[PDB]
Amino acid sequence: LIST
Amino acid sequence: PDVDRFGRLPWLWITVLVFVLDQVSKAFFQAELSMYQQIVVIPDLFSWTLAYNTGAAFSFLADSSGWQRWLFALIAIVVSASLVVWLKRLKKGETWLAIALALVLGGALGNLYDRMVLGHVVDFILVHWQNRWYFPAFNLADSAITVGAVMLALDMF
Ligand SMILES: CCCCCCCC/C=C\CCCCCCCC(=O)OC[C@H](O)CO
Ligand SMILES: CCCCCCCC/C=C\CCCCCCCC(=O)OC[C@H](O)CO
Ligand SMILES: CCCCCCCC/C=C\CCCCCCCC(=O)OC[C@H](O)CO
Ligand SMILES: CCCCCCCC/C=C\CCCCCCCC(=O)OC[C@H](O)CO
Ligand SMILES: CCCCCCCC/C=C\CCCCCCCC(=O)OC[C@H](O)CO
Ligand SMILES: CCCCCCCC/C=C\CCCCCCCC(=O)OC[C@H](O)CO
Repeated sequence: LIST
Repeated sequence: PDVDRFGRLPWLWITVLVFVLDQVSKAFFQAELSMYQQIVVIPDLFSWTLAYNTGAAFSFLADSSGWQRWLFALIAIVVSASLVVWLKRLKKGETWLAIALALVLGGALGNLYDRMVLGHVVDFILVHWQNRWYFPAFNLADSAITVGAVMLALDMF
């Protein structure tokens, strides 16, 4: 889910 | 009233609100900045920036690059679905969980849209301490996810  | 016919579904307006603010945010800094350019807000501590996250943090898992776009999109899609049903199964007066779920969903869809439409996720928030250490650039979607995730984590008391 997050950017990274 | 109408509040009773749609159940817990109208909490998704928080998800939409998160998604939109996330996309307006990114659009702005895509327009105002070039890659890795940074607008200083607090010289030692905080700056705006522009970075494209193709996910190099998980590059150690493969001799190929470019798969994060699809694998992470896939995970977003899967997690989003399960998150929606679990929002639906909630009761009124479980307001903490509804918000936390909606926040994570908004962030999930925000970055999902990026990985699908763009080849990457747009990052503009650069927090740091001088030149000693730099925190990985993030966005509002991440913030919604993180705040949402923490709200869930503090639910187990
Ligand atoms: C009722 C709903 C209320 C809405 C409440 C909104 C919460 C916003 C308040 C503080 C934001 C703090 C955000 C913390 C930022 C975390 C940084 C992060 O998650 O980084 C992601 C990752 O490292 C990058 O790839
Ligand atoms: C460029 C960004 C585009 C983002 C714009 C997306 C707009 C989608 C609006 C409606 C479709 C699905 C709505 C999903 C949430 C509906 C919540 C619900 O079911 O509530 C019904 C009732 O109105 C409760 O008051
Ligand atoms: C990226 C920053 C985004 C953070 C911005 C703040 C996020 C939401 C804050 C207030 C919610 C606004 C009200 C939205 C409607 C929720 C109430 C609702 O519809 O729930 C009733 C439901 O029928 C159950 O019984
Ligand atoms: C969390 C919900 C809060 C609201 C969600 C949307 C806000 C997004 C955050 C920052 C974008 C707008 C902040 C404006 C700061 C950038 C403007 C700027 O400094 O650029 C000027 C120009 O580049 C000359 O240098
Ligand atoms: C807790 C939830 C937070 C919600 C998030 C919304 C608040 C907006 C964030 C910072 C506002 C400060 C604005 C500073 C940005 C303008 C940069 C500036 O100072 O001007 C740039 C100039 O061109 C060269 O210095
Ligand atoms: C709150 C509003 C809800 C937000 C909903 C989340 C956004 C939906 C995710 C993708 C939509 C676009 C579908 C893209 C179809 C996949 C094929 C593709 O992207 O291919 C592009 C190109 O051909 C390869 O370089």
